Amino acid sequence: NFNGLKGTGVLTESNKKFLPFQQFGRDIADTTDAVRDPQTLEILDITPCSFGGVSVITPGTNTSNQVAVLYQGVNCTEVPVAIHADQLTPTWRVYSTGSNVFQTRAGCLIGAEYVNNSYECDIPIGAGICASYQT
Amino acid sequence: KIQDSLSSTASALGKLQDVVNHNAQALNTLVKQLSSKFGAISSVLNDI
Amino acid sequence: DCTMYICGDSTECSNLLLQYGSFCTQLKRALTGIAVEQDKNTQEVFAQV
Amino acid sequence: LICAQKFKGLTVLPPLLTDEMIAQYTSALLAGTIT
Ligand SMILES: *[C@@H]1O[C@H](CO)[C@@H](O)[C@H](O)[C@H]1NC(C)=O
Ligand SMILES: *[C@@H]1O[C@H](CO)[C@@H](O)[C@H](O)[C@H]1NC(C)=O
Ligand SMILES: *[C@@H]1O[C@H](CO)[C@@H](O)[C@H](O)[C@H]1NC(C)=O
Repeated sequence: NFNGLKGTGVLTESNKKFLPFQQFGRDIADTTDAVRDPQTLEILDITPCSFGGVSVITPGTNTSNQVAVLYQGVNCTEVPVAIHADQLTPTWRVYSTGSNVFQTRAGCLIGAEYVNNSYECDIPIGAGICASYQT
Repeated sequence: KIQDSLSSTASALGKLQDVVNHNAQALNTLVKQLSSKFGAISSVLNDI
Repeated sequence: DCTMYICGDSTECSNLLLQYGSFCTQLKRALTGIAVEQDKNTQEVFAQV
Repeated sequence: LICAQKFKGLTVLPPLLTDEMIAQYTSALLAGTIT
């Protein structure tokens, strides 16, 4: 809360130089993304918290009740850090510490293993990967 | 002769070019659109 | 992302967006139709063998 | 840098068929149409 500028994000160090008559920075979308701390004269850079998408890989409900979950477009080491109470919108963080993680170009999927033979595509994952329910 | 003709001018691959331009020029107008007020006091949601 | 484009990082705007019903899930359903179809356009041209 | 200015929720999903696999379909078309 800087001089009435309420928001939410993470504050870092920035090298961009502000003239003495400037206090706020802006971008193309015309939203503030750089402020000056009103007690020192240092410049801070505002960027939002980590966000993304979640997909669920499931066979038929009658066939089984076991699933796999994909985190779209994230380096696979980002999500284990965020495993704490009142820190992730989905509350089922137990799954993140589940089965072995395989990293793909669409993000790493948890709960499914990675064989290296070839089959026909069953459930298309993305960028040349397909998941299936086998023995 | 075909290999040089393809790389001769910048309008050879025009049909595949406006396909990728129209799909990225349409995204910029979406982003720039949220700086408007639509008759409100301000375009920023928190200060209202 | 319907909920974050419109009411980004505001806690008292996302609640108001819920009263609008089923707008966001129609957009997610229409754009998933486009995305799934785009994989068929390439599976019908090159995969004739 | 504009692609990083998409903190409003505008993302781009990757295609199912990678480029190095499309070049293999085209290779088979060109190797079964000349023999
Ligand atoms: C349960 O799902 C399986 C999926 O293969 C289907 O074959 C079967 O008919 C279903 N049974 C029901 C809906 O009672
Ligand atoms: C994840 O980050 C690590 C550390 O910088 C890097 O070595 C790796 O290439 C990244 N993986 C992906 C899939 O981007
Ligand atoms: C494929 O995986 C098996 C075990 O899952 C391993 O023994 C084998 O060496 C792997 N093949 C290659 C080419 O890495």
